Amino acid sequence: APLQLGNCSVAGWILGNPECESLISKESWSYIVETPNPENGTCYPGYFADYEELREQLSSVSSFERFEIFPKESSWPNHTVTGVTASCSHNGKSSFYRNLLWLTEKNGLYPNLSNSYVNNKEKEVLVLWGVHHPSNIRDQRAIYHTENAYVSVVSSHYSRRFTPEIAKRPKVRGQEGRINYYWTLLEPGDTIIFEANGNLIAPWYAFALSRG
Amino acid sequence: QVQLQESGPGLVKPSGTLSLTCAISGGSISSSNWWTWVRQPPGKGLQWIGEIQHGGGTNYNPSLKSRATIFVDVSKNHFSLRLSSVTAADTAVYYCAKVPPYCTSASCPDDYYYHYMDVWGKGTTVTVSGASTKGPSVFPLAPSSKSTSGGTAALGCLVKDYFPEPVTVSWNSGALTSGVHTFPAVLQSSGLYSLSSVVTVPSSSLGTQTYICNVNHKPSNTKVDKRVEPK
Amino acid sequence: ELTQDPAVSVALGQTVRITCQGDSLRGYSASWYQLKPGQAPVLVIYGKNNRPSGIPDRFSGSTSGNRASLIITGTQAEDEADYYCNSRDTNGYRPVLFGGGTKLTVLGQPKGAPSVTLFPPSSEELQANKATLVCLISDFYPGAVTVAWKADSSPVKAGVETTTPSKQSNNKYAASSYLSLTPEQWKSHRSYSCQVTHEGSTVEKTVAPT
Ligand SMILES: *[C@@H]1O[C@H](CO)[C@@H](O)[C@H](O)[C@H]1NC(C)=O
Repeated sequence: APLQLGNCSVAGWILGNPECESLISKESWSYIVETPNPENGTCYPGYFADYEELREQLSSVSSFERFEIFPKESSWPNHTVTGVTASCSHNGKSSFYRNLLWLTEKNGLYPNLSNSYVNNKEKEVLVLWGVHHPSNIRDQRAIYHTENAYVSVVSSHYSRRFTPEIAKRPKVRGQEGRINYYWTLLEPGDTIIFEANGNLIAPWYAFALSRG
Repeated sequence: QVQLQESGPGLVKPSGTLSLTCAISGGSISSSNWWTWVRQPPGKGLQWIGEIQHGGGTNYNPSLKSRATIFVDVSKNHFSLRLSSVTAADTAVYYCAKVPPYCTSASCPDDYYYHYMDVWGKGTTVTVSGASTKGPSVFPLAPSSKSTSGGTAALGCLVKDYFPEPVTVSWNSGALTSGVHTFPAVLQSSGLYSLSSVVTVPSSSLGTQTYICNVNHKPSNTKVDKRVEPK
Repeated sequence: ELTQDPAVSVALGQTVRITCQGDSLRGYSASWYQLKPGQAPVLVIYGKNNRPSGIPDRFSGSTSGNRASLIITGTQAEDEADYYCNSRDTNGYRPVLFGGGTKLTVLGQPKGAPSVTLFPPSSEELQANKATLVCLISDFYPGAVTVAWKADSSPVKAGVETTTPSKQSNNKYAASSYLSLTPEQWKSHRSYSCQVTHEGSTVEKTVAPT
């Protein structure tokens, strides 16, 4: 039996686009029924890294399961986790991806953050995150205290450091900022660690699955 | 849980320089916040003075600007305001306050497009005058056998001839709060202020319970604890 | 510029709207602050009808074009205060702007006759060769009252100072009057009197140097 994604791409479904009313997922499927969409499924404009690879690796799964990798109200205590934007509306109210969190300053401060997850699900864990890019420098200072920020995601098989790019842009969906989306597969027992002093679109919910 | 506290002289000579400082607790001055000064002249509304962001520069009310300078000091974790060439028009209650960061482009979550002043200090009073400071004289307003309301009796404190404003009065070191009213001050033709503070107490307690009013005149570094006993 | 009107009345328990007009209201929208005498301003409404913690739900806010409105349903006596709209300009150096302020009065409140206590000059003040008669007026509503002093039975206007009525913590009003005398005048008369007229009727208290 297929995974019925209805009106939604796999991008918007896997990231948790608010407008995807599409049914919460099954435990397995042999293929995916989806609507390709011009604007991907990214309610906030940006670039989805390795989208083609993720699409074919999600074509057939065995033990799919969505779970809360970093609880919203405990993982980021002295950051702000309640950011919403008009470009990701839900029933006419501003919202955000249901699988990610837009971390910004709290009380004018964005302290160095660090968090780690150990894959005890006895299967591969699909972690997704984003990197945000303001359009001017003073706005990078507003929401993140730091001007030259960094994001570092490392596991035993994955390691990359991200730096924001501040540039004037055209408005896509009324927005001049950008969020680039990234993902990796965590093998059982492996640890993934997130480090940043700004611009991280932190993972909130992740997925455990078995391809095939 | 950021909290602010103004401090500075309550009296400035005409054409002198006003100098105030706002102490910050539960937060850091090295932030993206807009540390803000606001004042209220007597009988007038709120007036924006200026703002500063650490690493982001300053922004002033054009009506001032020439005489107003706002700066920070990360070491002592406070920001300050200096207003030169003061006149009677600069007499006001000055407030420090915190304005959270805001965004200028379509790159941030929605809350960074709202302006509001999140935290406020309690305000400090600055009067511009050439007259000299004067501490107050405190006299009892003792209750008498005619001055009673049955089970209730009114007693008070007369705070006389002080300058400048303000004066605050508590009773029994703050242990007595219910039924307390401190009146606004009168300005006499001598230029000196006077006010009263009254508290209603059980008249059956007049011979037993001790009653002391605590007068505070920070604009002369004076505290007076005045015992009030029956006539 | 940012304009609001300086006074508005509402009957106790009814609904009041306090509107503020200005082109800066488009953009960073409006903030509202409750200002009470001797207290720091309190932010009550900001954003799209956002309320800080500790503010009753009776408060609400909405913005039209260049008009923003603070709404108080079931207005209580505690809500009497000055209310200022506040915004940040988007053009130029983006200054912060304040409205002129609106004074909110609450009506249909219970009427109360003034409680008057007249204190003679204290023995300590007389020994300092001064003499102040202190007349404290309290617990009256509405907050309008006229004071008059008498030496014996003749009116006295020299050396009189009276404050403007001010709210107590129980939402009733209080006021004070002072008559300054020399100790020689104080003892030279048989009595002095504080006359307090409130809503047509008068309470008089009398002290005697004997
Ligand atoms: C964040 O760090 C500061 C600094 O120690 C601390 O005071 C604050 O309590 C932390 N946040 C939370 C939610 O505890």
